[PDB]
Amino acid sequence: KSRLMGLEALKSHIMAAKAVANTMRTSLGPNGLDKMMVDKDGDVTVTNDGATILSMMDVDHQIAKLMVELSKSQDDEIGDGTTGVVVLAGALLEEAEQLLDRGIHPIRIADGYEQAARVAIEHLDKISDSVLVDIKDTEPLIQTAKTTLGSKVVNSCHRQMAEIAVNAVLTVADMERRDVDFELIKVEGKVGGRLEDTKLIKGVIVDKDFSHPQMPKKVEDAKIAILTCPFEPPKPKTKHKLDVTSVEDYKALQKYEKEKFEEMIQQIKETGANLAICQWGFDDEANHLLLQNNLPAVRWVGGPEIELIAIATGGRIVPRFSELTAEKLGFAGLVQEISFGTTKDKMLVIEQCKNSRAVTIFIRGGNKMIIEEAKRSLHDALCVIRNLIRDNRVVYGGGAAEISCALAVSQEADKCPTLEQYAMRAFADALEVIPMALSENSGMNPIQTMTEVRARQVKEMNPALGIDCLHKGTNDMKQQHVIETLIGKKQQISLATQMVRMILKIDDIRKPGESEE
Amino acid sequence: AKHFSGLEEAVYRNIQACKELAQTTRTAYGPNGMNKMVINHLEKLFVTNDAATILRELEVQHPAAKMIVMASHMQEQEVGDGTNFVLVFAGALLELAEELLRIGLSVSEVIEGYEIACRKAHEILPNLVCCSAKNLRDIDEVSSLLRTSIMSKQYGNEVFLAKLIAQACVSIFPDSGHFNVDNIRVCKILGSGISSSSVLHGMVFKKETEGDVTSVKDAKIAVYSCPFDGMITETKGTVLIKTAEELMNFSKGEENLMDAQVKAIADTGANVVVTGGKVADMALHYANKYNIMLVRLNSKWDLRRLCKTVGATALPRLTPPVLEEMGHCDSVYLSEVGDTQVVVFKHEKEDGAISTIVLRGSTDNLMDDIERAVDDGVNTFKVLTRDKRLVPGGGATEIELAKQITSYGETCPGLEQYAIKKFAEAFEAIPRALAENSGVKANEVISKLYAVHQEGNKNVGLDIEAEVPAVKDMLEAGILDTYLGKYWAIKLATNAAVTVLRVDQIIMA
Amino acid sequence: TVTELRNRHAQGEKTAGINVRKGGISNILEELVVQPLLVSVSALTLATETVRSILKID
Amino acid sequence: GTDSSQGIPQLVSNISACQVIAEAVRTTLGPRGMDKLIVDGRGKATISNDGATILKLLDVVHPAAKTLVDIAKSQDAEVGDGTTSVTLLAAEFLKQVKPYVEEGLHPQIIIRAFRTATQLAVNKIKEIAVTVKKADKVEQRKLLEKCAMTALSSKLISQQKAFFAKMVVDAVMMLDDLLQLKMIGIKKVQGGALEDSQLVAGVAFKKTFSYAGFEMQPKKYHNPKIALLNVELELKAEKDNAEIRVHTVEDYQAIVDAEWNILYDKLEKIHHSGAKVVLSKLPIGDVATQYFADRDMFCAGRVPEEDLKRTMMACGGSIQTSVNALSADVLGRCQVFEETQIGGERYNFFTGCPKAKTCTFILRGGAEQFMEETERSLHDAIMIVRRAIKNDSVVAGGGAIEMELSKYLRDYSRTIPGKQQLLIGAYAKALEIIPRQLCDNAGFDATNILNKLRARHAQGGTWYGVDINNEDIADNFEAFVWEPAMVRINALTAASEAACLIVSVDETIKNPRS
Repeated sequence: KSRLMGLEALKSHIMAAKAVANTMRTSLGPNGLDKMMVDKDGDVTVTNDGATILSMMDVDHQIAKLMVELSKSQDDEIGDGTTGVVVLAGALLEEAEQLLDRGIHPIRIADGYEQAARVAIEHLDKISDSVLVDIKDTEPLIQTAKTTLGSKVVNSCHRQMAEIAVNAVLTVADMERRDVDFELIKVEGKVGGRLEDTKLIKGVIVDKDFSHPQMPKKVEDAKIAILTCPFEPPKPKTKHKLDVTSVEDYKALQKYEKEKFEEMIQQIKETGANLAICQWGFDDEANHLLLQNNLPAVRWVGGPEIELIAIATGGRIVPRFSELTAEKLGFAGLVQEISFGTTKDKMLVIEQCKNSRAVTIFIRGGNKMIIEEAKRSLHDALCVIRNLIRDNRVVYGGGAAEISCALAVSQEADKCPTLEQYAMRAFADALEVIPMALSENSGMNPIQTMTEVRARQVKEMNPALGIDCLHKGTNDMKQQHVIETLIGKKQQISLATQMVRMILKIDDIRKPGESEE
Repeated sequence: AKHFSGLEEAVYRNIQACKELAQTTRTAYGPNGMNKMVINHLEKLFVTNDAATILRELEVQHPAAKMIVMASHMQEQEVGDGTNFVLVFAGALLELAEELLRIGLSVSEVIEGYEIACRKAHEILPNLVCCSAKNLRDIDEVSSLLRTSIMSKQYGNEVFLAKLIAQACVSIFPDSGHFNVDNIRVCKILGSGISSSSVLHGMVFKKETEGDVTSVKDAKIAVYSCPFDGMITETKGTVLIKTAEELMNFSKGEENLMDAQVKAIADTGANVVVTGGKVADMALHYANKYNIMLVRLNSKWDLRRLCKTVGATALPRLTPPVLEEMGHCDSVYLSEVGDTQVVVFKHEKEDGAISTIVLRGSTDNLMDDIERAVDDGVNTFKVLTRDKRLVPGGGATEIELAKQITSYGETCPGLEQYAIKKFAEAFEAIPRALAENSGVKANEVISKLYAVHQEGNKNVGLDIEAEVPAVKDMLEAGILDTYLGKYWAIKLATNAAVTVLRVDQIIMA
Repeated sequence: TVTELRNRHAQGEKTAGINVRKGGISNILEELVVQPLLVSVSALTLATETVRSILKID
Repeated sequence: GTDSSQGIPQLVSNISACQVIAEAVRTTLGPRGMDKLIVDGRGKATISNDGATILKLLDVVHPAAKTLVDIAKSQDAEVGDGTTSVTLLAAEFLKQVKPYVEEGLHPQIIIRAFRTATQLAVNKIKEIAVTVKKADKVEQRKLLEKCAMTALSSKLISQQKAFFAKMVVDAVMMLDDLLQLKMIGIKKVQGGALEDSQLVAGVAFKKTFSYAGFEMQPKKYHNPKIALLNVELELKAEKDNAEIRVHTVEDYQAIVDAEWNILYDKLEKIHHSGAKVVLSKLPIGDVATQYFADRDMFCAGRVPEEDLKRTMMACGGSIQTSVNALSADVLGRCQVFEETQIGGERYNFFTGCPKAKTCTFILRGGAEQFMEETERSLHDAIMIVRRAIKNDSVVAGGGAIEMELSKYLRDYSRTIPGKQQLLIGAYAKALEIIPRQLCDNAGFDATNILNKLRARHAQGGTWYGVDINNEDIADNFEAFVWEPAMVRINALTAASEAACLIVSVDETIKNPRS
């Protein structure tokens, strides 16, 4: 193997970092552009969100992967900011190289970059500081939602998606809990729908339907028998199997399994139920007994999936048929199969007018790509809105905020005596990378766009005026309603510095080559 | 081999070997030893400071060297300091002998002159009998004599190692008239300091000891490599662990099986079972209850050491011992050895021929360096047992042989006149080896020894008095040699040297 | 050296400069090092003009 | 086939090899120092700031490079701090030797010149060592608090540290009885608080598996019975070999319900030995978790092996490979179980532990990348303060002592030599690189900081060293930069043995030829 140190170490780091940064910058913001990429599987995957791009690519060098991990934590915490964090990171490394050839050591760069980002978080704290009750939040929240949904491409008739999301963060969450609720949130997508229909499911959906249409399409409030019992083959982990031969053993078996299935239906119905959810579903044979002792049932529920339905409804468990009682039965308001807007979408809902401790956000779209795109718009949208329900502190994106901060950092950069001063000013140009890269997306030259925004930040010292981010020929960020959470941008700025600071610190590299994954 | 032409093997191959030999005994010989790194096929760091060991480990590709290898190995058995000598005397004589050839001296005319000189050298050696001491009842006398041997083989704690080797070798037989080569066996146990090494007598099993004691005087042993997993040949040797149903009856059943085994040895005579085979979980339980010792996990080395002393014989079958498979030791007991718990037997009146010095070092690296000092020192005790003639310290022997051999050129002439002279220089190769260690001029070292004119006293050892020159008395310092050491070395050295010098091209297609 | 003099100029203004004794950072107010005003005006205005021609040059 | 090379070309091969391996651990240790990233094949990447870790994973082919393994490991085991320094020093002695050996002027009195320096060098450190337990306090926890602050500021933070430093004091006393590098472990969370830490006196487990209940499943016990299992729960349980078939007639639904009874038995054996709280190394099954919620009992799967080993020492208990317990040194008990969410990630806390010789820090950094170094700061704190209790003699940190030894060996270099001057001076020069490098990679003037300190030593003093918080001159005994005296002493002997060994060798025999 080879020992890479110093210049060898930092040269490699720019080469790896940039490759990721270039795709992200050309997919940045609501003026952002779709990237149609092919795998070696003959398939085609159409992406735009920064996280899916990181999952897709396995480009050389460790530095690629370190950005991948970083983005994943942030999808849960903030949501969006996935494109933004990585493009800002590569800007730091381009500037560091400019200062590195001048003769500046990377530890100088490292401390001054960390110190500059603290100037910027203080600037961004000024813009809002409001925390308001949940009802009042709902109009600002919907305006934020447009933007976020817009940065996964298209946002026209996507106003349902925003209005269902305010309900979705409220139910699962408290106002000052200060914890995550996206493991309580189930995202669901099914092909054949529309992007113009978005529904809020205050229970849970199983993709399964009734065993017969002849069985009733309504079931009472509560009385759900949660079961692990077979009415079809359960596929046993036992071993050597044997089959029936001839007419006589065939007949004996058939009458046996029919006899046992009728006894089972009766004991469920006696302890009080009108919905059987059974792990191992229903056979053609089993249908006959179940209509005859009349009890709606769902055929098949996954092994783990049965747990997820229990916690969500708050219902009280019954593990198995061996464990039947009338003191423990699950919760419902109604059990009915729902046709959303088409008969191509058939999900069967166990919906709650009782306790709900999870929310299923059911979004539809007519084809595979359309649901993919819609799920990722909506989850990220939900997450940014959860930061804002708690504390409704809002800043206007589009790079306006960054320009103001760039002015603030650049001044504060030079008023310290230490050798960091040069780093700190490069930090100010590095914040500017984001309206510069937005411009590439807009259809505008990178350079003059930033300096138009800048004059307007010399006046106010607040983002609410800027340039185009939807494209409509306005010079406003408050008549465009381009809005991101305050914690969210603050998060892209602090995370990116924290990460790149490890990368400047490490110049001790054992690779044979220059990169290994 | 490969084909050769023009009598290349004599001019060419002889000088290639000379060098290959050089500097692996031209600095690890005399009063400070020096480490050399050897990596073996199972790679690990191995430090050598001994002539015989480094050659066993090397693969000799030169056929010229291979003769010289064999004579070093005789000298390893016989002296353990005449082994360092074979190389340096021999290599030097060929380098000088090559010069003579050019002038026109015939290969055999020179060989005549080396042989009359060697017989002559041997006549001088009773003039290099300076004082005689020999107490083999005294640890005090023995340690000074070994002291120059172990010095060459270590860079470590010279003084402390000298007391441990002396303590073992005297104490085992202080009335013997001959000693053995495998009279001391090493036991190499991990941990502690180098100067935390100690002396025990008899067999030590360095591998795990279990069972539970039951005797300290009845030390009968029966030796097996045969496991106790379920291998017994009196009945069937098959196990049943491939079925879950059976395996359970078998685990419970292993208890009773193990009781049958343990009794089977003992009744016919055992108290400590020597087991190179393996002792199961259930097996380990039945011996603890029953209270018979186990010395578990014994490698082939551990079992062989044991067999050779007692005459107990191992089989891969388990059946009650006959008498030829039964041994006895004077005692056994369980006490820590260097501060690690092991079994220690005693032999010093049963048959002796096995004492144990525990070689300690928190890494195996520190141990090898002291393994060389003791193992060579075994055979140096065997010289002092046979004779009392005491030969001055290293390199002080060498000058006088050179001075009286120069006289031997003048009084004899012939065409042997030249050969005798280079025989003289060739004994000076040994203190030139010390001058090359000291890194000062060869010539100046040689100048002092002739100027004071003392013959059996003065040499330049390895000191910080060897850096800015001085000379010192190596007759009186606790640095002594023995007669036979040098008598053997020279004889086999001249054996080796002359016979490589005869060689001529390998004839093949 | 040039990072530190910037910070001295930012706070104080008329402070430290490169001093021939020290080799480094000490006031030039304590050891007068003067240049005429035209000698510095010349360095800058001529320099810009040359850089102007080259940029304009095809 | 055997490769054997001698003389000077082997002597220069050996020395050179050593230097390449050192570059790795040279620039490191500090907030202004470096970290090390070694990939030695795909998915074999670690971040470290301990010299020992990298070097084991690194390939070696030279005997000079192999020598360094044994030096780094014995340092790391004992202190856990200053590991990089020994390997740096081991290599450094050789660097300054390199023009003499090329020339062919090479006594083996040269290695013996080193052994003499090592002796004078060590006497000084003890002599200037001032026992801190006597010298200061009487309560001696506030004494320990000061070491903690500076130690937290030698890997990262210089302001959050004052809060973090009292926690370390408490942990250090519970822990001190022998240094553990695996019962001082720190758990990661972010997103419900940022830059705050809590001391937990017991254990924690990151991994728990249960989705069939949470609010309906109890998770607060005041006398838990902890089953420390490694077994798996399954959907239905496999039966033992031979017989049982599915269908012929009767067997169709029969067999199915039996499987359910065995699964139930394995669960019931767990419960009736002693279970209210279950940790199990391998997954808890689907119907299994449902069962546990049904009976009103907490359960947790996906536990790592390591975490279970921490908990047992706290309990006095042990791991069970069995499904029952017949002893209370094999079952575990505590006097508090609670499950509380910090950062919105489930932590199984056991506290009030009988023994409580384990600690858990639940640490919130600002980023995941940020946490990695902040964890290292707390870890550096625990090791070093502990090693202060054990070797109550403590000298000034900062590489302050070394500049005085360079100077001490320079004074003797003048007095001693008949040729020794080159070699004793080599030993002295070698010492100064170790603080000088930390200035240099940092990008401040190493000549300007060290040489100024040597100067102040001359008027009087010995503890004027480099504060690496900003890499400039400072008093590092009045700034309370402290590391024990023994650390340095161990470093010097071991380092000088490595160097000596290499120079002795002028022949390397590779017997496999490979």
